[PDB]
Amino acid sequence: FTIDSARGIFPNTLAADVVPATIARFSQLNAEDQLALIWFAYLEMGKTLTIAAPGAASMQLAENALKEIQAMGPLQQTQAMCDLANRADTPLCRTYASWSPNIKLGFWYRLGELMEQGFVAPIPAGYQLSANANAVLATIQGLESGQQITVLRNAVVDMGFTKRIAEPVVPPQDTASRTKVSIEGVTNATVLNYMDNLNANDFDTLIELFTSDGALQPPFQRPIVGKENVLRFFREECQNLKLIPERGVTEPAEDGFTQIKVTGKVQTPWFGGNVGMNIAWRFLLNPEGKIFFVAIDLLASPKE
Amino acid sequence: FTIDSARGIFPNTLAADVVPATIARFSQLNAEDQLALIWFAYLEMGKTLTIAAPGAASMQLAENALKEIQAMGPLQQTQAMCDLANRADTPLCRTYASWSPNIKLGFWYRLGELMEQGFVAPIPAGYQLSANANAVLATIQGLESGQQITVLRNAVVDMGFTGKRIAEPVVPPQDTASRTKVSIEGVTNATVLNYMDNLNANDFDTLIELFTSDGALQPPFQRPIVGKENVLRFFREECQNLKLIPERGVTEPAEDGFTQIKVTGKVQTPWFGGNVGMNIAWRFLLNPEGKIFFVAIDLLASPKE
Amino acid sequence: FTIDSARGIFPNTLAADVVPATIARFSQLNAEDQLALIWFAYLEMGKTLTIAAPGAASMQLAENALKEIQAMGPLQQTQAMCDLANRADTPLCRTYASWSPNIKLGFWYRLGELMEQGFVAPIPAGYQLSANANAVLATIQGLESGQQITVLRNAVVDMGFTGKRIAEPVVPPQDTASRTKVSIEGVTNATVLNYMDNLNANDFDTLIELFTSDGALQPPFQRPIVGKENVLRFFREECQNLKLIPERGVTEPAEDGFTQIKVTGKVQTPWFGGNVGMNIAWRFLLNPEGKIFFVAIDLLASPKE
Amino acid sequence: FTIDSARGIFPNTLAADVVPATIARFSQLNAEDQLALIWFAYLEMGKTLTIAAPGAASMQLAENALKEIQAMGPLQQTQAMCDLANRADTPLCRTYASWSPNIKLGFWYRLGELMEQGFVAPIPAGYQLSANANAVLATIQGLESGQQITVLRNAVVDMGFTGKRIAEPVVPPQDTASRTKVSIEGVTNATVLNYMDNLNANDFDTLIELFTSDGALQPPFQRPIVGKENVLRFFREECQNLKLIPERGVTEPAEDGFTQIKVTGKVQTPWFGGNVGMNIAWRFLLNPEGKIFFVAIDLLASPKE
Amino acid sequence: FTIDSARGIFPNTLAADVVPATIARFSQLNAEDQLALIWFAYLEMGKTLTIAAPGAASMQLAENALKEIQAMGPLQQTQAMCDLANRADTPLCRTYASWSPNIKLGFWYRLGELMEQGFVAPIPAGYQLSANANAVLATIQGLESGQQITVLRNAVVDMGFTGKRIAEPVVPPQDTASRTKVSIEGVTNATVLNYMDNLNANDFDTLIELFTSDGALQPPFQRPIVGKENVLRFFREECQNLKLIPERGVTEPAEDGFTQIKVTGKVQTPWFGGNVGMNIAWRFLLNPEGKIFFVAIDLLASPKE
Amino acid sequence: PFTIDSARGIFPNTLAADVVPATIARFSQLNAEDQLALIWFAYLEMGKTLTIAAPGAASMQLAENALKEIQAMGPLQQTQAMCDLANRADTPLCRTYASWSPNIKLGFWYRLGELMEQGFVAPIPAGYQLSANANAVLATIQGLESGQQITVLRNAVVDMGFTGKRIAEPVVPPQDTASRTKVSIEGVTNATVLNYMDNLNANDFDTLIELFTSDGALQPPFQRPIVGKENVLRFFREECQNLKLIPERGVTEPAEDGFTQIKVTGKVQTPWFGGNVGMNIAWRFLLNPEGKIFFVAIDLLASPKE
Ligand SMILES: CC1=C(/C=C/C(C)=C/C=C/C(C)=C/C=C/C=C(C)/C=C/C=C(C)/C=C/C2=C(C)C(=O)CCC2(C)C)C(C)(C)C[C@H](O)C1
Ligand SMILES: CC1=C(/C=C/C(C)=C/C=C/C(C)=C/C=C/C=C(C)/C=C/C=C(C)/C=C/C2=C(C)C(=O)CCC2(C)C)C(C)(C)C[C@H](O)C1
Ligand SMILES: CC1=C(/C=C/C(C)=C/C=C/C(C)=C/C=C/C=C(C)/C=C/C=C(C)/C=C/C2=C(C)C(=O)CCC2(C)C)C(C)(C)C[C@H](O)C1
Ligand SMILES: CC1=C(/C=C/C(C)=C/C=C/C(C)=C/C=C/C=C(C)/C=C/C=C(C)/C=C/C2=C(C)C(=O)CCC2(C)C)C(C)(C)C[C@H](O)C1
Ligand SMILES: CC1=C(/C=C/C(C)=C/C=C/C(C)=C/C=C/C=C(C)/C=C/C=C(C)/C=C/C2=C(C)C(=O)CCC2(C)C)C(C)(C)C[C@H](O)C1
Repeated sequence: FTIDSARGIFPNTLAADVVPATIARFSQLNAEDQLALIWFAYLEMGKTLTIAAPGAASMQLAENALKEIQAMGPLQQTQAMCDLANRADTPLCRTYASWSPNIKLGFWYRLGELMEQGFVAPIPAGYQLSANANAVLATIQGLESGQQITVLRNAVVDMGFTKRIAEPVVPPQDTASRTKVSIEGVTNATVLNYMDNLNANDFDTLIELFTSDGALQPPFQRPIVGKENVLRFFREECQNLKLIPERGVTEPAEDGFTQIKVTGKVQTPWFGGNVGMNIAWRFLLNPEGKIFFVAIDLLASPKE
Repeated sequence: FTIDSARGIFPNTLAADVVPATIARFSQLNAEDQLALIWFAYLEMGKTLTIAAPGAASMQLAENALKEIQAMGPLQQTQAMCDLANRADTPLCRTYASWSPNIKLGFWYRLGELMEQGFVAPIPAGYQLSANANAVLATIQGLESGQQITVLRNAVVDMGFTGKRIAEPVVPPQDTASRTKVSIEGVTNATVLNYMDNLNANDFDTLIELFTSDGALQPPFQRPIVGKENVLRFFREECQNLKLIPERGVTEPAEDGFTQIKVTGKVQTPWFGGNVGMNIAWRFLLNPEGKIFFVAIDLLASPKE
Repeated sequence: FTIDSARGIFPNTLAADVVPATIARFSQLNAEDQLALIWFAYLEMGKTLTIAAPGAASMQLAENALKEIQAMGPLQQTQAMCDLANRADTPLCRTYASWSPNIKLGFWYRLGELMEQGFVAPIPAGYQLSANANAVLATIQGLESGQQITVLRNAVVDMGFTGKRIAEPVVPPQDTASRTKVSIEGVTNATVLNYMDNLNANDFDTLIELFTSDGALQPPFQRPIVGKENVLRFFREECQNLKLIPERGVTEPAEDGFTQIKVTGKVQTPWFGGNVGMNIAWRFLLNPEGKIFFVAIDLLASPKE
Repeated sequence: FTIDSARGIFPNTLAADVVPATIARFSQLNAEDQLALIWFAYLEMGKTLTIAAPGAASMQLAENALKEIQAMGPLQQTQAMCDLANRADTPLCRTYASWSPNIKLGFWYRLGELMEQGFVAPIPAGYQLSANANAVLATIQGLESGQQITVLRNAVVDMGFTGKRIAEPVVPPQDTASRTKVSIEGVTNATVLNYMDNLNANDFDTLIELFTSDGALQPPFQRPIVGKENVLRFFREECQNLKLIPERGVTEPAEDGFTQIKVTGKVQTPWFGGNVGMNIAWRFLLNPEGKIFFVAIDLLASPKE
Repeated sequence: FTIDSARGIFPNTLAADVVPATIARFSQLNAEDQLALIWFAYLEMGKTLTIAAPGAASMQLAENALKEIQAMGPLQQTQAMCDLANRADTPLCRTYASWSPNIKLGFWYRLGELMEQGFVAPIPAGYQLSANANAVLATIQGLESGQQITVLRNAVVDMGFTGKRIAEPVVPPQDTASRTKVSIEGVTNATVLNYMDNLNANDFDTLIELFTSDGALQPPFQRPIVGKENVLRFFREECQNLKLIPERGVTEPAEDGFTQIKVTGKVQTPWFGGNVGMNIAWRFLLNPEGKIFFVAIDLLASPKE
Repeated sequence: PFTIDSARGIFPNTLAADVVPATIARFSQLNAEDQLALIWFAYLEMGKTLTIAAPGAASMQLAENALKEIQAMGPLQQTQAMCDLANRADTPLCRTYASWSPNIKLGFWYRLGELMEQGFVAPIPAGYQLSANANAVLATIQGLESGQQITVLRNAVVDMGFTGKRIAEPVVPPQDTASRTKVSIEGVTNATVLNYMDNLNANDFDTLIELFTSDGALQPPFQRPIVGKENVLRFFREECQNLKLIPERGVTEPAEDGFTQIKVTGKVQTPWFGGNVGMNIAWRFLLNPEGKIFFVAIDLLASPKE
């Protein structure tokens, strides 16, 4: 049994690979078209969904970068934003690249407000997207909201130029206030402990469920391998999620292993209750019940 | 009054029609998926519920069939099990079809031990169910244990093709002085009470006399079994060593001086004993002399029923 | 390769097995609840979808049965419809059972008109369904129209007992110069394209030559139909005037130099024409010379498949 | 003017971004599904299109790597090929990663021959792709052949593990007297015509002189390659034996006395010769002396671009 | 913002300007060649697409003109049709010029039937088109059908010379309960959806209220029609019994808090029904209160747009 | 008998360059700013190999007030003024533009082009990109022979403005008799045809018009026939000065009613480009029994092989 081989459990699960396909089409585009396109998507999405403000901590970490850009003349400001999209090698891009995903998003959240207010150079008035860019935005607006926000997030995290800065780790939720999840057909203690500890931000307890060499595969990314690496991923990116699993199925695997698939919804704190993402979890447990591998899949539709 | 019309007494009774619904989904599947799915369901269920071993008599009746399969090579052992699931017409299927449900079940119990042990071709390692099959197993594992075992039982009895009728020996009735008696809140009707008590006693010759000559018994999700001869045969082949635990009932008049009675409670099958209580309703239509014209037995949709 | 093993090609295809599961729930119900339920579904569906009238030939084949029922009193008329739903053994059921599906459907279409007009005993006024029957109708009305009409068709086809075999006359094939041809993204395979084109042309004699002698066709939720004669009989009795509108497909090698091809698209039945598009997958297993060893036709679970 | 800003000249040009989108869907897949999928695409494409054999030089550079895999047992051979697809870090993957695209492609061409013959572990018999994998192949088979081969090329080139750069020997330029010359409707620009003519002649040393020191070339779906040294290296490692067939173009002024030129036509890769015509656009940005500051090459979305 | 500046929203949209280009080529031809060319295209197109007969009203408004031509000798009949094509100034041309397009088209439809029957002077026997005319017809026959019928429509509408204004009677709006509603991927905008639904319903009075007072509608290849009065007149004279089938769209902000929306899909004219689907783009420029300041309708160059 | 419109069909095998009106129709669909950008682009690219002849003093003076009013406006309004001409909007500038002869309109735009180059009139925004349709239209124009290129640009320019007050340059006095060269045409000794060529090459319009029947017509390339001596003479005087007609070969055939039809092919040079653009032309004459021109069509030919 290998991690890479474990990637193939439950092969009928239809993942929303329109998300990675759409990101790839986006990445082909001219940098100004990327910027205009996100700007457009945001303004038109923002009419029905309201994004949550970035936390105080994240705002503080982005503040110097946000001030340096605002101080520059209007062309330099547009050049700085193109450099991020083109993944150019500048000091700003290196700083952007060391940020955690929440800070990159908080940074762009704030540039968007300043562009609305007119204090940072906005997208030229009446600008028109290229043929390819219009098709890419057309595709995004046809996606359900959960897939829409995942496309926008991933385009934003990909900017910059490849020390690592993240927000402070929130202390785990006090035990007496923890609700527990219930899953039709799934009484497996490891899976239930997986949801409950993640909903409580109790990463130290969560990581103990994994084998030493175990792996976690977030949506559309390569598996993250080893307790050290998976715990880091928890701490930098998985605070304040809300996991709402609904049903599951349990099957034996090779070597006395067990494979469990659960489907349900997740809410990210950036949108709270206004975007429910349809998610599947695919677990491969070893004979003592440790997680050897868990994949998280953004589902292609609710009919899955 | 007709048997088919009598099927409609107490129409608010909510039967667990999810059981026959799942069986219909199961039957669509590819034969190897059926076998894999039951094998999977068995292994995952078997961690918390322990199935009773088949009786010596039943084991004996299944032995010639079990040895021919074990003797064949692994390619043809799995072909033989697919022929059963596909309900193909082979000599093994013809003989399998003549068996009573308990013998069909014992046959498969024994293949399960040999597959675990590695002496009969097992489900290929790391086999993955098709989309429809995974959903079907997801549904099964979401059921109450009582509904799970009924889905599996009916899926198993359903295998084979389409003659001789082979069943275990009929056990002698329980001695009279050793019989306990049921008590039912709201129900003193002697016929209903004699029906429960004699079935808990395996006294099928006394039970059958409660029925009118043309009367019918409708087991869960099946067509009515009509006539004393057919209903007795069903008693003798499938209703031994049940435990009927009725709890409450209600009594109402029907047309023509008939009386209809509904009783709800639990039943224990000897395959699982006290570890699976099925929630059951019995629906009686009694004629004016108290004879059973019709009795339906329902697997209930939930404990709230 | 066996036909039964070929049933498992493209196991990811999610068929709409809610259709057979809903049929199984329907079949548990009291006969009068079946009749009421269909009657209700018909009235509510008929507000937005209009059923095509049965053909002259079919109307004539059912006419004798239709006049005998109308001549009976209102009690016996309702008895006659219950016998059909209960699958009772009567002359009417024996005659109904020998009819082709289109003739059964036309038979009921005409009973529905007479019930509207008040000339055949209707569903009692203000009749209320049983708990299980309400749940079944709720489920049906929640399905896409393609699945709704399939449930109703199969519930209707399953009535009667269990005799010749009566079907309408075979319509002659479409004139060659008038035939359009389908186009399928990713599929230039001559056998697949000739399969679609000849069925849209009702050219069954050409269609059947595409099959291996022992080949099989598996209609939605049915067992495979095996052998050229059996598959040809099926074409001639049930597959006239369909409209096949395939859209895209994928082509893969199979064992032993065989080829498996999956096609997805829509089909239109003449009973509803363009008002109901069913989402269909075809699964072909072609042998090395390109003949159809097996073709399964799947009603898809949703438009996302 | 920046190279990155120059990427946006002629924004109406619709590139075939289904190619990078399809590659991204491919990259999500399980390693065995990627391999099975390409193997499937190959067998089905190879019935109508024949790929050219790898050159002697390339075959020799791949020689020891192919023997090591062939010497291993069947499980380890399949592990070795998974390691390449999973982009695992093994010495073989490091070796594969140092090869030029033509050598990587020759490596896989030869594994395909051995798998057909049965001398390298093949895709398991009757293997079935996963849901996502079936959809990805369906998409590939619906593309124009020019897009198919580009998807396949790019998926294989991306295997391995992200040093020393091994490539085939550089073929000396075509003798001057046998060189044909292109003609382009509406385009007399000397630089553009010299770009086509010298690339068709494999005269990379002359070609590179058309570029400014800081100029860039952007191959289909890649980031620009910047600087004469980098662009020359790309010519020498990947652009031998192409056939460029430009047809029409348009010339417009740009900022600062620059000139922007778009040309459309076809290209043939030596792997397929005249059997795959790719529809290509070239987008030139020339400085005032006629040097190429930027040239993008686009795979067009269809023949009407 | 001006109407003329708004004409440039979504400049990447490639309209089928081969249509106005071939009409311009047609307009150069000798009058008899125009008539022969249409006569030829009509006969050759009419083998696979059949035109809808003009309505009772339309036939009635053109009747007096059609009866005068039939009364003249064959020489003068041909002179009269030449006068129409040459845009000569005669009383017949003045009356033809006052007709709405549907009346002009119905007029020629009927001349086409009389010419076949031999009652109106036809295209001379064995006539051969001029060099330019043959090229023009070749171009037309190479166009997709949506573009063919548009070329023919516009050639016909352009004949005559050069108050009053005659059109058919206005069809009353479709009653509210029978109206279907369109759905557009990515477009929930109330104004865009109200635009489609009211036009598919012929509810021009509700439709026109969607426009700003100074707003404009630009039909395919025409100058924008400006002001509610002019746009309403256009709706009433030319846009009855269309069928709008929008499929997908994209929404972007414009200057001044405006919004621009592009939608692509198909339309059906009642002249050809479902046998010709034209590929259409709609381009909306909406002001902050959601009103249509500008809407352009484009015939698309191909299905790839 | 014979009508002007029927006479349009003589020598129907003549293949005219109908790509020219086809491209003009494609041009006219475009956004107004695209039309202006496109011509500007075509102009700069053509201007590397062909140089336009300067407008005459008279024409410049007639366009002078119009050009001064535009230069005085701000850059936003200058561009508005030019869009109004392309959009054929109704402004005083458009009404004045429309009353001008073709040569004055062309001189108007020649001069705006110089001021745009210099930066004194609002130029095409830097790095502007044409729309998809406009790019295809420019590609087509650059694929045409130069004779067809300049005809497309001429006609797009003449079409601008807004639908009598008719302004033209002064009429040049006819060439002195002793200085007139005469043409020679292989296969054509017809006195009317030869006098037609010789008098047009001499700007002797009063003599030319006497060659026509009273009801005769002249049909310039891609336009409707101009009918009647007064109308045809007006056309000569406003648009046909300083041409050079170089006929080469012809063919002579009888027509109905004792008429004669003659087709001549050759080249013509306009004074805007002189000898740097030869247009390939056919003339199609329908002559009555006394030798008068009932109808003469002038065709821009599709290629040199026609
Ligand atoms: C970039 C840009 C602009 C700014 C755009 C902005 C502000 C975009 C912001 C978008 C955001 C906030 C999107 C948020 C997305 C969040 C997502 C998709 C979170 C998903 C998390 C998932 C699904 C979690 C799954 C997990 C589960 C359930 C587990 O069990 C294990 C952990 C794991 C994380 C995998 C503007 C300024 C608008 C224009 C400018 O030109 C360019
Ligand atoms: C029964 C009843 C009543 C009457 C009900 C009526 C009139 C119901 C009528 C329903 C009908 C007309 C349903 C029509 C269904 C037709 C279907 C679903 C046809 C599907 C055909 C398919 C999917 C074709 C597939 C094929 C393809 C594409 C192939 O490639 C091979 C052939 C094959 C057939 C498999 C009333 C009178 C209303 C009340 C009464 O109490 C009881
Ligand atoms: C990977 C694998 C398998 C093997 C697969 C094989 C052998 C696939 C081979 C595919 C190949 C040979 C594809 C080749 C494609 C070549 C293309 C797309 C070349 C295009 C080049 C272009 C467009 C050139 C453009 C250029 C122009 C015109 C310029 O002006 C500048 C240079 C530039 C290169 C950009 C098998 C063994 C079958 C199964 C196994 O499980 C996995
Ligand atoms: C002329 C002639 C002959 C007769 C020719 C005939 C009868 C030809 C008839 C052709 C017809 C019926 C063509 C009809 C064309 C219809 C079209 C192209 C309608 C298209 C309308 C569209 C695209 C609607 C678009 C709209 C939408 C979608 C909106 O949202 C707003 C309104 C608007 C109308 C713009 C014959 C007799 C054959 C020979 C003789 O010598 C000469
Ligand atoms: C419009 C504009 C711009 C300016 C463009 C300019 C200056 C264009 C100028 C083009 C010119 C000078 C074109 C000239 C064309 C001349 C032609 C094609 C004349 C042909 C005459 C012929 C063929 C004569 C034929 C005749 C003969 C032979 C006869 O026998 C009888 C008389 C007749 C006239 C018919 C700029 C400023 C560049 C950009 C701005 O955005 C927009």
